[PDB]
Amino acid sequence: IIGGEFTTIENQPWFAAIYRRHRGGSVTYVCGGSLISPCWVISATHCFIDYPKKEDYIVYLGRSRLNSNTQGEMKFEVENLILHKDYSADTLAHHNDIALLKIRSKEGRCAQPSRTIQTISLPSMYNDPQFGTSCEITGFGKENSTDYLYPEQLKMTVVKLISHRECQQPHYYGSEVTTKMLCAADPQWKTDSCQGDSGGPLVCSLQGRMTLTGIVSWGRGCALKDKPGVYTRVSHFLPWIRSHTKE
Ligand SMILES: NCCOc1c(Cl)cc(C(=O)O)cc1Cl
Repeated sequence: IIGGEFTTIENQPWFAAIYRRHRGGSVTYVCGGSLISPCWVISATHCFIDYPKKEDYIVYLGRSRLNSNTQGEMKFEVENLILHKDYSADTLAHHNDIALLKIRSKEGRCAQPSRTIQTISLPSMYNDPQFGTSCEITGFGKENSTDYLYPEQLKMTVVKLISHRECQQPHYYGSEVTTKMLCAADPQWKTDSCQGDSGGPLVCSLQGRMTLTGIVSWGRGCALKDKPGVYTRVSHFLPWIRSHTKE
């Protein structure tokens, strides 16, 4: 996250921190994710497509710091790693950039809700806030494009939804942005998602209720004028979500 503020998991209790274990034993941060039910975290396919082996992953919930422990945090393995069959990446755009991680403790259980661990609601079918709506993003992503390390503390910021018409101007992203994606940005171009924020939530208060409207997906640079953050439009993937979380 460029700009915004440091935050704690109690403010974003659906946030999931997703790591990968390497041969040798080192663990690196991969991407964010969001708990949508006790057994399920939703994230982005581009995060996993080069290393699709579920055994390589570690998922934390209730965690506020990148490489240290938080009281009440819970650690999970990935029981099933579901990537979208139709995922693709062009020069800039990722398409169908959505993944599901079925999580379980070492004891075989799903998450236990607490004050620092909670599910976030899915939107209803094609139900998105109007452009101009303020929504929040959360992640451990870069604070500046020049950074090579991620922040140690979780961050959040607020961005506004940008119309498709605005986002599809040739000097924005033209027709690379599709109907299955949402753009969001800062009107003054000072705050944004950045590398490392992928997979994490874009949350909007929708009909008075906190809703997973988007998933951090792609963009050109970070907090660059005329280049909004691009998000998987969750409400266009409900059948996919439902079918893979059924069985
Ligand atoms: N400012 C939105 C674009 O931020 C990024 C970047 Cl710089 C890289 C990646 C990546 O996949 O490396 C993803 C996002 Cl959302």
